[PDB]
Amino acid sequence: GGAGHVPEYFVGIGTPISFYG
Repeated sequence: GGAGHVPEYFVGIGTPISFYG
């Protein structure tokens, strides 16, 4: 739910388009 180093949500192809911190 943001941007950083730790990924938040991943899409179908296990690709994260959001991070946390």
